[PDB]
Amino acid sequence: NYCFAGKTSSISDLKEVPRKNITLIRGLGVYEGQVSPLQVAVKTLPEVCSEQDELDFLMEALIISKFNHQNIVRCIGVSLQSLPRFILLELMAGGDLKSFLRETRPRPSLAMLDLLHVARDIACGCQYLEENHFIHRDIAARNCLLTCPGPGRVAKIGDFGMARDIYGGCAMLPVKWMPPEAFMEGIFTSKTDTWSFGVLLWEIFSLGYMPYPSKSNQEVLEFVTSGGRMDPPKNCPGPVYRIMTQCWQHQPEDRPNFAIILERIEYCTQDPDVINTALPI
Ligand SMILES: Cc1cc(-c2cccnc2)[nH]n1
Repeated sequence: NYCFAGKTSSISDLKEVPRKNITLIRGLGVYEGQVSPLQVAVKTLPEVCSEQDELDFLMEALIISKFNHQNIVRCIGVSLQSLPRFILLELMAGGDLKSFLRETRPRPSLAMLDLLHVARDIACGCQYLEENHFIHRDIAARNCLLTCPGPGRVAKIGDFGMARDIYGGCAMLPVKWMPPEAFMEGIFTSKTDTWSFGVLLWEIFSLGYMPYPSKSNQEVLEFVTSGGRMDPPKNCPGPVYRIMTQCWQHQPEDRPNFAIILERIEYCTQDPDVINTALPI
């Protein structure tokens, strides 16, 4: 039983796709697949798994199935009555955002406006999550996906494993994306995702760098709790960096909600001095 948006659902509400209709085409590093012919991504549950994994896999399907928003990956259905169990998801040809940013770093293509559109897309999905009282807890470039690599790309939130687990360790907590009250006190609110979004904004405008580059998790923990924050990414416009620093306010109630983040991102897309800024090679 999973609840969201004022309703409660169960494994039954999911759309079971008969296994015979599903064909795997590739590994994606998850598989590309066909459903008879719709092209999909296939998330597989290892047959070698515990019964916690089973519950976890099922809950992720229910979670994703109850979102209806263009910046959140669609769930096409499931194939749970055959082994290995499948979740069928929208196919995102552009791949994960972190890799796209690294592979697409300008070299001897990408402009500031393109980064702002990615930021806006994800902020729009986060707003929808906040409006529906869903806390993602793991907003980060590695969990975002792009429809296509070329122009006209749309970014969407593509993984919900963290929200499903707390619905798995200290050395596995995404400490570099978390605000103080989250890694000190275990408190998670919509303002937790606001902080993380600021880190994601830094990943975007650094073009896929690891946050707090030369620091370890514990060092970041002590840095952040002492009031330290990352410097601007190379060539980052001040209006964009100002969004990051607002997201990283020490007190959650001093951080903006996603309606205001979106507002400020759109104001950035309007500033020639911002969108005419050159990205570093
Ligand atoms: C859920 C999902 C994952 C993907 C994907 C990942 C990496 C490369 N290409 C596509 N598309 N859809």
